[PDB]
Amino acid sequence: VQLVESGGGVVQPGRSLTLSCAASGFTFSNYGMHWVRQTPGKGLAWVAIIWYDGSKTYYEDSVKGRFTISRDNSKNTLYLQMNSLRVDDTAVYYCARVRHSSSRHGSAFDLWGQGTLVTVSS
Amino acid sequence: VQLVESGGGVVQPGRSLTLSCAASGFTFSNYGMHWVRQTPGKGLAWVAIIWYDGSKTYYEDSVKGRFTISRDNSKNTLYLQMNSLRVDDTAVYYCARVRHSSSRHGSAFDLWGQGTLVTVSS
Amino acid sequence: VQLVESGGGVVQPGRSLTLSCAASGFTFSNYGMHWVRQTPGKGLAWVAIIWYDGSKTYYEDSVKGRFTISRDNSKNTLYLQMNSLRVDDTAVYYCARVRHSSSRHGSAFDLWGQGTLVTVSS
Amino acid sequence: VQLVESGGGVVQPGRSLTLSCAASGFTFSNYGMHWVRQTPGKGLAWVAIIWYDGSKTYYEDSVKGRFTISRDNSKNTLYLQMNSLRVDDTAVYYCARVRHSSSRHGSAFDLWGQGTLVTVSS
Amino acid sequence: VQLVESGGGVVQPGRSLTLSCAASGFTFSNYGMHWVRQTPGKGLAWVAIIWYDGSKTYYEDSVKGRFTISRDNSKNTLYLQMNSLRVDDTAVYYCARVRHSSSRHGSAFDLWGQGTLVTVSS
Amino acid sequence: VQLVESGGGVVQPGRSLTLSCAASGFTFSNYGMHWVRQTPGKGLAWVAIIWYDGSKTYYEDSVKGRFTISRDNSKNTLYLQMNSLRVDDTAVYYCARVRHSSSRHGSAFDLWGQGTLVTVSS
Amino acid sequence: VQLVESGGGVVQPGRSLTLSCAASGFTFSNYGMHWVRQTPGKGLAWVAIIWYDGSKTYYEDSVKGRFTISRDNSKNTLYLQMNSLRVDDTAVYYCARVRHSSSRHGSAFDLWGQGTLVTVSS
Amino acid sequence: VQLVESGGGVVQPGRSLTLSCAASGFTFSNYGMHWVRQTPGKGLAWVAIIWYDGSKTYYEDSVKGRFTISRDNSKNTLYLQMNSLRVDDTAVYYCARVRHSSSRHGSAFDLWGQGTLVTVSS
Amino acid sequence: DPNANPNVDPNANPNANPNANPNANPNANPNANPNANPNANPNANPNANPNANPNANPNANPNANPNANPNA
Amino acid sequence: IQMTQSPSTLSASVGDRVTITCRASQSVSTWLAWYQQKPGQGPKLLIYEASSLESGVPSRFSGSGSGTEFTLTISSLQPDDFATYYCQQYNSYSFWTFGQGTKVEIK
Amino acid sequence: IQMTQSPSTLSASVGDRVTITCRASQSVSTWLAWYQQKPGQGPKLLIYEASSLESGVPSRFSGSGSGTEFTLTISSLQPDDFATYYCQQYNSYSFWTFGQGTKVEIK
Amino acid sequence: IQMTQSPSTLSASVGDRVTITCRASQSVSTWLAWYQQKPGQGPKLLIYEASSLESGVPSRFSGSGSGTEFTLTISSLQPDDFATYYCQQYNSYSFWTFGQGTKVEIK
Amino acid sequence: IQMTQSPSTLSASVGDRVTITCRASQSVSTWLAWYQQKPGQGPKLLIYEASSLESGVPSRFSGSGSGTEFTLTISSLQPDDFATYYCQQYNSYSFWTFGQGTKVEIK
Amino acid sequence: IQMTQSPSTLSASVGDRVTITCRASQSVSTWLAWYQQKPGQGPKLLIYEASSLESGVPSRFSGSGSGTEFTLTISSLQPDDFATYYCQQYNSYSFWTFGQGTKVEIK
Repeated sequence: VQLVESGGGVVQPGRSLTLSCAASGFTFSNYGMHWVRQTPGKGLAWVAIIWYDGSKTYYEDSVKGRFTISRDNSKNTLYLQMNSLRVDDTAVYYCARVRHSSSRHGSAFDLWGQGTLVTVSS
Repeated sequence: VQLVESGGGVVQPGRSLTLSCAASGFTFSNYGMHWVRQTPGKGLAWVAIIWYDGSKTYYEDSVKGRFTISRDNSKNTLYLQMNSLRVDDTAVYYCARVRHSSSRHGSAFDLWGQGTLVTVSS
Repeated sequence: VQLVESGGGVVQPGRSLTLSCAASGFTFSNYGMHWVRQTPGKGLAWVAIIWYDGSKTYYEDSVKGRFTISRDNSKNTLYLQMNSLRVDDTAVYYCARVRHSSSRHGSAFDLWGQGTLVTVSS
Repeated sequence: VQLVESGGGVVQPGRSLTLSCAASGFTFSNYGMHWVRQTPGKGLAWVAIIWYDGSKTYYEDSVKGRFTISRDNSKNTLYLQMNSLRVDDTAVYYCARVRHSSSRHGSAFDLWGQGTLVTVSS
Repeated sequence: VQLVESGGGVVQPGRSLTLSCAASGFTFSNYGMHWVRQTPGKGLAWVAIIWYDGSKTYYEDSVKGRFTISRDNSKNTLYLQMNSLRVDDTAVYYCARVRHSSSRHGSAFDLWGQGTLVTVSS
Repeated sequence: VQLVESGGGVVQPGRSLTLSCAASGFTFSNYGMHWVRQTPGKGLAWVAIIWYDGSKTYYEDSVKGRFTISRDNSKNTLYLQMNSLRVDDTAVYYCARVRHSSSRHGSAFDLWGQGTLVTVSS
Repeated sequence: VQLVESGGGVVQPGRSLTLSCAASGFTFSNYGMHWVRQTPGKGLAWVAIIWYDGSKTYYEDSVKGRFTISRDNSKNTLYLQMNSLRVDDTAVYYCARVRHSSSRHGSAFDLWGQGTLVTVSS
Repeated sequence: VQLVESGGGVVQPGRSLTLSCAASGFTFSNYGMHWVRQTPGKGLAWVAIIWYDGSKTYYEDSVKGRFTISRDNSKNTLYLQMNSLRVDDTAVYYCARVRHSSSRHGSAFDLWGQGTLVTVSS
Repeated sequence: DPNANPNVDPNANPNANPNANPNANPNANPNANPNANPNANPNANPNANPNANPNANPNANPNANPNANPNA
Repeated sequence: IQMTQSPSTLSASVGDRVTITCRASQSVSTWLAWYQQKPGQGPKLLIYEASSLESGVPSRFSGSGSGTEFTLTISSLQPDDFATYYCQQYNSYSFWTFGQGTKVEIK
Repeated sequence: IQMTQSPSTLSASVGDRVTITCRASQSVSTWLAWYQQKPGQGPKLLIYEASSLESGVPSRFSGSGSGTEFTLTISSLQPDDFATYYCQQYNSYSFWTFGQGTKVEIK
Repeated sequence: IQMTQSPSTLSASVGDRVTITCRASQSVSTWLAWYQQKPGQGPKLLIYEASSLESGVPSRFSGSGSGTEFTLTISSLQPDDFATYYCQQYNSYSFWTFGQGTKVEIK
Repeated sequence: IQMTQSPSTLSASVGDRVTITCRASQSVSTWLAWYQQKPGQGPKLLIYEASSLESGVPSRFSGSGSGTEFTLTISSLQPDDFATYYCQQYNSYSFWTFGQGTKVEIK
Repeated sequence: IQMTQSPSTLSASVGDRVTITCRASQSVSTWLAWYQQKPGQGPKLLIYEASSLESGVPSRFSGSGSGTEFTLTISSLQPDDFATYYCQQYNSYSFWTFGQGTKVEIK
């Protein structure tokens, strides 16, 4: 049960950077995933959700229209494509796997990756 | 975000007319929708509601059994089909989107179309 | 708009008999329904209530633990599984539909069935 | 019907302790429940009430801001989370079920538990 | 606990002004609240009363029909809509909370706000 | 502030007739009301009183057990259901509103209705 | 118009015996009541009076401090509890109703119960 | 329509055993099958499911990673490769065919095999 | 004064009595209120409920889907 | 809540005036409904909340009252309206209970 | 509302008549309940609304009174009815308070 | 539930203070919304829950009230605030109903 | 989702009436099935979706229920109906589980 | 829903008892989860649904609460359990929001 991020680095404001999240050891195509930011000095903040098929996605209000989350069930990977980055968006990005739940109300995020630092500065 | 109606016109009493309502620029398969009349010389009047899936539907008591409302989530389109139109039913028809509410009690109609004119006369 | 029951007959004391109630002509999943007896030589007596979901059920104090009312919105059907019948329960059983009320205090029974005769004797 | 608590033990002054109260054999989400102490050498004393939803709550004048009662209707439990315990709070804590009353003035406690001993000392 | 008003200012005679009163630190939906004037050169004078639910209101004989007191339990506020203002109504308005009382006769005004100044002049 | 009654007519002796009283322009659920006759050739005469809640009623000595008085606070109505009429009941029935008074002794009838003629004859 | 006593019997000196008195056929909440004893060989003797609310009570000098009179207007009952009964209290206890009077001085006893025999002996 | 299995027997713990399930008389490639155990002294227990093509499989939590279910549509045959058997795993293994359903929520197991014996001991 | 009319004083004030305890009445009936509207609540949230189970629905129709694309 | 009706049997002729009295053992406020059950059929609601008329009910039927005393008045009895009338109460915290039923017969 | 009971401890024999008096500091109308707590167990309801019996309680127990004077009378004390009895009041605008409780001991 | 607004016509000038009042025939709690329909267009939400502001609406508009009395207040009338303002209620078990609307004209 | 069946053993004779009760620890909607396993054979479906009948099953078998309480009713027991009956649930997001199974024996 | 925690920093030693309080601005029913993020790693689930325990987590961790008051109680603080704990809510119609994090420090 392994979940590894990638794609981090340093970019200038307004430039586009794309992340990936390679899953390992479990059926990736069976779970809905989240992306969660951690800006030091604050707690975790949610970013996007992907609905196990690509059919439904929901974003935070501050990233709507700039972040495009998509998944690839064939290679067990996620993708959070960022466009028009700002100095606000520098944080550590985590993947989250939604726990299996015997209901219709979802569940917490059991498996979290190690995160890759995204730095936006000039 | 854009919401425009169509399909209006002039028909004789007792005939059938169908309206369509194309929604664009937003996730249509997530919102419950309405139809609203505006008779000149009167206020706005509610007509029907569709429950985000086609699962549940309520009508005004004066149009029960004559109006059918149904939605096509794949094409982002509403349909209110009129049967046995009367002289009363001459008004302007608007689609109304139910606002997102962080509760179980719904919300107001935020995004309204430009409306279409339906005239019933002999 | 019709509401018809079935499942009556003659059973010996202590045996279990199950009643059904098929609803037609209206949206059945929106109404909380009741079961009402009519013992000859007595007036109508209330039996059980089902709360529009199966979430809440209340019974008359004389049938608690022997009667189980459950509904099936998928087939528009009620059920009142009667266990451990006694000679008292020989009565005609009616279905009742609770009227819509613009409040939280409930309303009277507008739609009544035709009654199925249950006889418990040796 | 049965009403059994747990979570007792010995804690030092200033620490926090949480009690639980599992209800079995009856519908728990319909009854507003209480918590009652019993200090040896003194009579019973009321502690808190929960209003059948968690919507409304009331406490004894000497435990406001130190005791928090909340209920979980999905699992049929109570929780009287005790904070800032003192040597005064050495007592046995009972649960109580409010009897059904055909009025608006409530009724007495009809179902009591066996109590858990909570000792605060150093 | 605290009780702070707002919405004051200067308006011309005959204009309409809306006052607000936000309550914090206690369960606001539990207490019936009052509005009290303070005209310099005269003692305090009562204005209205709200009955913990909005069900019952009673006004001063000189402001009946020009003042509307209403409360919102969800956002913990009070409102006193003042219509047809006159030069006499220049006074500081206070919020008051009715003390809990173990009887059917109410109690005094214990928690008072800091008051807002309403001036009507030409 | 308008008070109108209804339900008059001519009925043969021994029959049951129900009067009514409609209240508008004031909070009807705050005042206790009366019913008063005016028989031509004689002065007024009190008939019944309702105590703002339906808790207490009182009647003239000559109509006890035949006239019942009751009020619907939700619909702002009064009812004087008259049973077993005689020829002596030929009169005009008024509604009377008891004026607010700052004591424990009541006040005179301040607002009177217009009156409905009830005639009993063979 | 019926007033029935109960609760009589035989007790040893020094014990405590309580009596009951039910009223029916008239509104019990609107009348003050008396208890009157009848010792064979002696005339009627007053014992206690209840002031229509329990607000005021008065006792005979011979039973002050040992007799309690109280009424329950919700069930239309009277309660005269006798503590430390003596041999001289052997008599028949009647309930008396004070008739309506159009003054502030009261009136005679209108309705009397059949009475219950209470005897004290060794 | 027949479902016959084989490949059972007796093996020591820690070894590997392979079961088979030959289907005949129907289009085996159209059906998602199950494996079901029956241990005497206990009811049936589900084991694995195969999703009509090999895309998805789900196992009971106690056999995850030790039981590998697979199918071969060209030979109309299931395969449950068992690895690291324990004394718990002795039971009778049944194949189950999922009944055709006109929905998306599955159906019951209509066709069952004759069962095969898998015994593990030292 | 033992002798004083212990009746109700029918000529009393039958009005609303504005000075009544306007507080919350902490001793009330905290129960289910069985006679409550057992209906569909037409004004319920008709939206999408974003916080719903985004998982795989392990119990779904594993059959062949006879109405599938019969072309190339 | 014990609910009783009087008179138990009410003889009346076509075009006469009919009043049926329903008494409740406790205060049921305005929560009360009136029914009508012709022989061999199921009862049909006529009046709800003790005053309002159900849709489709003829205007002849009317009801009034509050507290514990309710009456149902038929202004003009028709040949249709000869049936057994039942009285129901549904208070706030009380369950639904029905009266014994008065039978209206031709005179 | 402070509730006190007298006597604190009374001894009675099998079949004897027992009266326990509960006195309220202020009028509690008729809202009052009597409990029974055998040692080491949880108290069980006996009488609610100061007169009515809780279902399952033998008709032996009885209670009467209103205002500020209340009593609980055991008509014929049984070998099972030797325990501590508590008095509770729940007025409309008052909170629930319990009396100290009287212990019934075998003579 | 019938909603009526007064005044039906409200003359005002630029920079004035405007209050439009909506009254509900039955208690609608806090569930109420205000719209703005310039002629020839479709109405746009301004206030929901009777107090909040829809995103993008200028801070001039504000609303207050609960129960059956409501009021929409404009702190400073602008050149483009001359349009018909409507009132809506969406209670618990009540359907959506609109008021007749008030028209604001130049003075 | 723990499934329990009661009574575990039910003695009955030919031509009698047999009802077997299946209870689910959580609400399983209407997704439930009933099986019958004669000794030494493989179980065969009887009822699916908790109400419908499998093709070819005799019309004697019938079932009803929804939520947590399910029952199976045999109108006329037959000499080939003496076998073990199992209860299965397949809820939306829950996996398939079985009850312990009741054995219907010859009286 | 704005989510807050208390205390911001908590000092404790090995073998002590630690309680961390999470308070919700709005009712979140029982939907809540507690995480634990050691420095430089990714947070790991500890408690889901605010009461149940995730598989593999030691039985030391426990939680309780419903509505707007939640607590996480550690019966025996180990040298392993010195890390920051986060409070998350996922209500019915609300999105996911986290608390500010309380750091458990060595004393």
